[PDB]
Amino acid sequence: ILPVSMTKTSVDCTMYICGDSTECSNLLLQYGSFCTQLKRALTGIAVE
Amino acid sequence: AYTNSFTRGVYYPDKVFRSSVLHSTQDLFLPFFSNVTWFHVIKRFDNPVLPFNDGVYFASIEKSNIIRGWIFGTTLDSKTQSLLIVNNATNVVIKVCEFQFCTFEYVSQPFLNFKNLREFVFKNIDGYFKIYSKHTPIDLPQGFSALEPLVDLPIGINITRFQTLLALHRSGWTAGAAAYYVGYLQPRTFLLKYNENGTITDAVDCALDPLSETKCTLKSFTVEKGIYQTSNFRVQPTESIVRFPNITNLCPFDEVFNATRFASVYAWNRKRISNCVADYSVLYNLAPFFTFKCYGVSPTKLNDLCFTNVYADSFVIRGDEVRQIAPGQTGNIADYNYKLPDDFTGCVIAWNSNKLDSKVSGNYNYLYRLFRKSNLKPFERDISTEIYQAGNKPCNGVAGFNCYFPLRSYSFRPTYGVGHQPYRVVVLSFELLPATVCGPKKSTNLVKNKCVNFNFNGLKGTGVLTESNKKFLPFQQFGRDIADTTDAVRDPQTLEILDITPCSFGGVSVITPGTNTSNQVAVLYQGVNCTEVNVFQTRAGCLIGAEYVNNSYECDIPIGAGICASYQSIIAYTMSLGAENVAYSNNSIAIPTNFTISVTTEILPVSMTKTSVDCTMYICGDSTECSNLLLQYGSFCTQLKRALTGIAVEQDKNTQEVFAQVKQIYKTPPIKYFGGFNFSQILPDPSKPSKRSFIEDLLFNKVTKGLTVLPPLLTDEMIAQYTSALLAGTITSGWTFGAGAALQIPFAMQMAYRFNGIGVTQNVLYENQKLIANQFNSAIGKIQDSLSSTASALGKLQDVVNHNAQALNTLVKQLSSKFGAISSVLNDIFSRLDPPEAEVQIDRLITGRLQSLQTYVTQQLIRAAEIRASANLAATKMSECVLGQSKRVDFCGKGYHLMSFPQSAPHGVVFLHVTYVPAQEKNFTTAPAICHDGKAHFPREGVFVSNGTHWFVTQRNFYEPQIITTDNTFVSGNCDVVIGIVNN
Ligand SMILES: *[C@@H]1O[C@H](CO)[C@@H](O[C@@H]2O[C@H](CO)[C@@H](O)[C@H](O)[C@H]2NC(C)=O)[C@H](O)[C@H]1NC(C)=O
Ligand SMILES: *[C@@H]1O[C@H](CO)[C@@H](O[C@@H]2O[C@H](CO)[C@@H](O)[C@H](O)[C@H]2NC(C)=O)[C@H](O)[C@H]1NC(C)=O
Ligand SMILES: *[C@@H]1O[C@H](CO)[C@@H](O)[C@H](O)[C@H]1NC(C)=O
Ligand SMILES: *[C@@H]1O[C@H](CO)[C@@H](O)[C@H](O)[C@H]1NC(C)=O
Ligand SMILES: *[C@@H]1O[C@H](CO)[C@@H](O)[C@H](O)[C@H]1NC(C)=O
Repeated sequence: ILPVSMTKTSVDCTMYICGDSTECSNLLLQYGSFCTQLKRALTGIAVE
Repeated sequence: AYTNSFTRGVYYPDKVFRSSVLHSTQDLFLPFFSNVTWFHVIKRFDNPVLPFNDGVYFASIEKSNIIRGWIFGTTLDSKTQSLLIVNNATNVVIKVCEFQFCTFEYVSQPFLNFKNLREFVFKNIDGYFKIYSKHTPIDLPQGFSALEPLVDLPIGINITRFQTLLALHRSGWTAGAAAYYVGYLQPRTFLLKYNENGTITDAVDCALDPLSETKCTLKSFTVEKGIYQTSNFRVQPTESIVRFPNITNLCPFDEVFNATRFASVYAWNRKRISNCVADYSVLYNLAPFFTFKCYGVSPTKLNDLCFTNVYADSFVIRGDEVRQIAPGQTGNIADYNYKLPDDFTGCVIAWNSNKLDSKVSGNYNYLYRLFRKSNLKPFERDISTEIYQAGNKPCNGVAGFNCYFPLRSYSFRPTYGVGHQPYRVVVLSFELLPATVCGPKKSTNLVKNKCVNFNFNGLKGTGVLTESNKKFLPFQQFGRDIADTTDAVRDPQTLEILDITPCSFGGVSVITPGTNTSNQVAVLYQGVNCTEVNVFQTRAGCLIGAEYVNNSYECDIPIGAGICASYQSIIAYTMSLGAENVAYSNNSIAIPTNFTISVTTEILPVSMTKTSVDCTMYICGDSTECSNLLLQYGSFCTQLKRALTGIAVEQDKNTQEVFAQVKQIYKTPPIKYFGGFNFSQILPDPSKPSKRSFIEDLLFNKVTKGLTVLPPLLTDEMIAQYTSALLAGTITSGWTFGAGAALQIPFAMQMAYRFNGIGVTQNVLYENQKLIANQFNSAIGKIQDSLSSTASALGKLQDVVNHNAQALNTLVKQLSSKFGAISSVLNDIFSRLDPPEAEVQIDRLITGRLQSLQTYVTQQLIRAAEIRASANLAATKMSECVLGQSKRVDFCGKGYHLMSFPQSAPHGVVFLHVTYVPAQEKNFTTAPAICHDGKAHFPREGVFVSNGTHWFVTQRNFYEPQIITTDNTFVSGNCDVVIGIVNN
C-alpha cells in the first residue's frame, strides 16, 4: 500500500476561530494576515 | 428616469504617491454600474434637497458657472453652524457665518456631446473634509477621470443635508439644458492601478461583480482562465429557537400569595423556592397589590435572569407599617421583627386583606415584636417570648412592672382606618451564590430543514433541525457522534429527538474565463443546497450563473466532484474522460510505421531566495533598549540564523550537484559543426555579448527591508557556463563526461547508440538521420514559439519564485502587524505609557514577531526539503537524461527517452527533453510460429509478420523486413506445442 491522498481540508480561519460570531470575527480581522497565509497554505495543500 | 452611473467617483485617497503598484483601500466609495436617476431642466421645476448622509460624489456639467455654492445645516439658527461658499467678481470666497436665509473664513485661487465637467467631493470622514478638483474638456459619458486631492480640512462637524443653489441670468431669465447626478459612498474596496508616471489608469471595486472579486484577489486587471477561491458562503440562521421544560408546574408562587392565613411579622415564614421556573409577569399584571416596590431588581432584566436560590418571606402587617419594608428604612418593624439589608436586591409586595384578616370582634392573631433588647444583626431572628426586664428587678417568669411580654397583638378590626387594615406582605429574597431558579425564557417553536441557532436545555449551536426516526433510551438527554459533535437533542414536552446535521456553509469560488476572452461569470458554492441560496445543483454544491449541459466535454476548469465548466455564457458539465477506444485482439497485430519526436518543456525549481536573518536587527532595529530586552530571551535567534545558514549551504550544494557535477570544464568551440543540428537558441552564441541563450533571455524577461539576499556561488553567467559545459559534453562527447573525461564521439553515432538503447538499429537512423534532424529542428522552433508566447510555460518556476516573493512579503508585512499598540517605535510607548507596562507590551510585541519569524523559517525549511528533493530529482534526471539514457518511464518526460538538453533558469532549470512518441499505427497479421521442415524457426530478436502475401522478419516496433537467414534463427525443439501453427 502507498497512500495517495489525504482529505483536502480548506479550513476557514475565521470560522475556525470565531464561528459565525460577528464581533469575534471582526476582532479577528484586525489581527493581520495570519488567516490569509494559513488559508493560502491549506489551499496549496489541496491543490497539491 | 433611471440611468447607469457608470465609472465615476474614483479618486486618490490622500497625498501619498504610488509607483506602478496596486493598493486596496477600505473607505466610503461610490458603487459601479449603479442605476442613478436622471434629472431634467426646462412649467415644472424640480428643486430637491439631496441628503448628505455619509457623503456624496457631486459632479456637474457646468459651463459659465450657474452653480455657485451650497448650504449645509440642519436647524438654520445660531445653535448650529452653517457653511457658505460664494464666487464674487474676483475670487472664490469660503466662509462660515450664521446667515438667516462669523466663525470661519477661507480663500482659494481665482477661478478666472457635452463639453465641460466639474467634479466635487463632499466627504465628512471623522471630521475631515478632503477636497478634490478635476476639470476636463469633453447620461454621464464613458470615460476615465481621477480626482487629485487638494485640501484636507479637519472641520469636525456633522453634515446631513445639502443642496445646490442657482442664479438667473441678467443681461428676463434663461435656463440651460443639463442634467446632474448624485450617488452615494459605501464601505467597499477598490483595485487601484498606477501607471509608469504614477497616475490612475484602471479601477475595479472588489465586490462589484464576481469577476471584480477575482480581480481584487489576484491583484490584476488581467486574469488567467481558471477557478479561484473567493470567500465562504455564510448561511444565516433564519430564526432563534429556545426550548425548555419550564412545564406549567413553574414555581409555587400562588401558595405563598394566595395562602389562607399568613404567619405574623415577628415569626415571618421563610419558604425556599427552587428547582422551578419563575412567572413574574403575572405579578405585574396582577394589579391587586397595594405596594409593589422592587429596589435591587428592575423589571427589564428581572424576568430573564438566573439566581442560585429565591426565598419567599410572607407575613401580615398594617397599612402604615408597610412602608418600613425598605432597605435603609428602619423603625419598630424593620428593627425588631424583620430587617431588610441596606443592599436589598429584591422586591417588596403588599396588598390589602381587610376582608380576610379582620374579625368583627377583633382579629388578635397577628402579632409583632414591639420592644426588643437590642437591634438585630443580619440573618438574626428573635422568636424569643422572653419576658422583658425593663429595670433592675429580675422577671421570675411573671408579668408586672418592668416585666412585659415582648409580643403585642394588632388591633385588626374592620371598622379601623386604611392604615390599620391588615396588609398582607410577601417578600421574595433575591440572592446568588448551579442555576435551578430561572424565568419563562420563552420556549420558541422549532423549525425544520433550516440551520439556525437553538437553545435546547442550555445548549446552543448551528445546524439543520429535521425529523429523525431513531429511538434512543429515555433517560439519555442528548447524543454525540464519533467526532464528539452533537447530532441530536430531545425537546421537552414532546420527548422527541431531532437529527442535527452540520449547517450548509461552504466556500465561494468564481468560474471565470480570461478577461481577454470574455467577462461573464458564474459562482460555485461548496456543498450548499440550491434550495437555501441559471441555478444548478452539482454533486459538490450549488452552481449559479452557468447552464448545465447533458453533453460532457473535456475538463479545463475543475469545479468539484468532476463538474467542469468550459466556454460556449459559460457552460458547465460532468467532465468527460475522453474517447473509448481499446480493441483487444487475439490474432491481430499492428506495427507502427511513423511517429512524432515531440519536445516538451519540463520545469523544476532548484534554488530559492536564500536569506539570513539577524534576529536582533529584525525584531528591534537599532533600538538599544529593544536589543537589551531581546538578548535575554535565549538562543531562539541563534537557532533561526543557523537553520537559515543550513538552508543556504543546502542551496549551494544542490546548485553544485546540479551544475558542477563535473569539475573539469569542457567548452563549445565557435565552430559549431554538428552536421545540420542548429542549437542557437540553447547554446549561448560567442557573438552574443553576455554569453546567455536566447531561451534564457525569454525566461529572464518573462520572470520578475532588514533582510539579505546572498548571491549564488555560481552566478547567472557561471551557471550558464556550467550548462554550456554540460551541453558540450553530452553533445560532442556524449554521456561519459559524468563518469570521467569527455570521451569524444560523433553525434550521429551517439544518436545511433541512443536508438540502440530504445531498440533501433543505427541503419534506421542513417536512413532517417536527415528527417529526424528536420523534425528535431522544427520542434525546437515550436519550443521557441511556445516559450515566447506561452504565459503558462513557466508555471513551476514562476510560482516558486512567487512563493518566495510573497513569503518575504508576508514576512515584511508582519512587521506592520500592530497588535493593538500605539506605535511600533518604543519611544512613543515609553513617553505616553508607564515604563513597567511599556516593558511588558514590548515583550508581547517582540515575542509575537519572534513567533512570526520562527513560523516563516518553519515553512522555509518545508520548501527547503521539498525543493531539495526536487533538485535531487533534477540531478538524477540529468544523470539519466543528459548524462545518459533513462529506462525510467515518465522521468525524462512522457514516453521512451531519446535525449535531453539542460538550460539555465532563475533559481531553477528548464529542459528540452527528446521523448519518443509513436503515432499512426498500422494494423497487421502474425502467426505464433513458423514451422519449416517440421521445425519451428524463431528470430533471435524480431517478429514474423505477413502483409498478406509473404512472411517477413522485422522489428518489434516497425516494419523492416529482411531475409530469414541462419543467423537469426536457432535450433530449438519442434512445432508440436503450438495449436493451429502452420507449415511455412
Ligand atoms: C510520416 O508521415 C509524414 C507525413 O507528413 C512523412 O513526411 C512526408 O514525407 C514525404 C516523402 O518525402 C514528403 O514528400 C513530405 O513533404 C513529408 N511531409 C512532411 C509534413 O514532412 C514522413 O516521411 C513519414 N515518416 C515515416 C517514418 O513514415
Ligand atoms: C484492426 O483490425 C480489426 C479487424 O477486425 C479492426 O476491428 C474493426 O475495425 C473497424 C474499423 O473502423 C471497426 O468499425 C470495427 O468496429 C472493429 N471491430 C470491432 C469488434 O470493434 C480494428 O479496428 C483494427 N485496428 C486498427 C487500429 O485499424
Ligand atoms: C392566585 O391563584 C391564581 C389562580 O387562579 C393565580 O393565577 C395567581 O397568580 C395567584 N396569585 C398570585 C399573586 O400569584
Ligand atoms: C539554425 O538556426 C539559426 C538561428 O535560428 C539560423 O540562423 C540557421 O540558419 C539555422 N540553420 C542552420 C543550419 O544553422
Ligand atoms: C507484401 O510485401 C512484399 C515485400 O515488398 C511485397 O512484394 C508484396 O507485394 C506485399 N503484398 C501486398 C499485398 O502488398
